[PDB]
Amino acid sequence: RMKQLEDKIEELLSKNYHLENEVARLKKLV
Amino acid sequence: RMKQLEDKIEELLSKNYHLENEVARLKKLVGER
Repeated sequence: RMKQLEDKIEELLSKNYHLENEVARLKKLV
Repeated sequence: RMKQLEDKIEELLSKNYHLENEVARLKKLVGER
């Protein structure tokens, strides 16, 4: 379960980075 | 250690939702989706 939590942290971190990229992409449009 | 990992998930998930909310607002402004 330790490994599952670790994988989810890595997964969420990647998702957050994507969303941060998206914010930047969307800002640039503006 | 479980507690630490779980706290990290709850932290990142909250950050995720705040970013999603912002992306949603910006998409509307620029008239994306």
